[PDB]
Amino acid sequence: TKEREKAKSRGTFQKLREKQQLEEDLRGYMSWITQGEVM
Amino acid sequence: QGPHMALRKEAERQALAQLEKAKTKPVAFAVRTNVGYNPSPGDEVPVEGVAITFEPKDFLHIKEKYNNDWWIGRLVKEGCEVGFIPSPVKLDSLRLLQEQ
Amino acid sequence: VPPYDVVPSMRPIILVGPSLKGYEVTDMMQKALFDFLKHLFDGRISITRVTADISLARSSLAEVQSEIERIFELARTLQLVALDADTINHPAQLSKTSLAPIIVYIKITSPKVLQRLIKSRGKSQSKHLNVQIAASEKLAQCPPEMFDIILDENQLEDACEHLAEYLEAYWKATHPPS
Repeated sequence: TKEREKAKSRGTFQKLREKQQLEEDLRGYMSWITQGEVM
Repeated sequence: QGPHMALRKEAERQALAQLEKAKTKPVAFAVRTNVGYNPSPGDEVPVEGVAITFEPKDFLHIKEKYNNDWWIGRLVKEGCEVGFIPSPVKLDSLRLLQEQ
Repeated sequence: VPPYDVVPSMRPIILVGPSLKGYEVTDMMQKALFDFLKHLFDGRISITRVTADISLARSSLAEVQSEIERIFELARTLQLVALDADTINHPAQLSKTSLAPIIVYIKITSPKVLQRLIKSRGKSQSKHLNVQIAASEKLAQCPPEMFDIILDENQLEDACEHLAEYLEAYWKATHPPS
């Protein structure tokens, strides 16, 4: 019942899943950079 | 009659002739259209129902010139086949006739 | 208003974005795509550098015209044609030519991601951050219909597959069964 009182931060997971989407692209595009250099 | 339907049914045979023969020919050139076209009966297509249809900004591959009014080619699109394309003078003539 | 404009028998592929050409992020990301196509379409493709400023249809009029004629000739036998065109950063740049390109937008959805990518190249590239960020924002404001293909996939292999699927379908559209 203590933890039901912190479930109201639903707008903060909306910021979180954007950031892990930003970490998803940034590693991926950098491999896009990486496998163009050694070719 | 079948006085007349000797020539104007031998013309249709001679047109379908060239059309099958252009199927194997190379592309002479391509055009991007600035106008649309869909054949009406009064357009007098060398083989009825064998005119191609297109919208503005479509691409056409032209194989050969059938006569002054019609080219032979295809819409650049999967499934689309060879047919008759109205020449610029034929397009102009259809508009002018329509106005008259 | 003539009803028909003569264009190449195969529309030349041109890459724009994710920012300005002549900087590392864009040049290297596009380079990986050119190298993929070279093998993916081997035997059916030519990929050629265009240094002359073909948006002018600087480079003289004759130099531009001869590059334009060369691109038409490359497409005459219905092989895929891909241009590495240094000066072309925006689709509106070729709109007044009769090249009729297939315009491929290599799109980075997040400006923050593009900024981080530029910074990853070192301060020599990060010096030019703003001009690259401004250019990417301009592409992002274009209506999507200005582009023939939009590659917004974050993995090279997914972007390549999307572009290859599009060009394979274009191959079919230009090569009807006998």
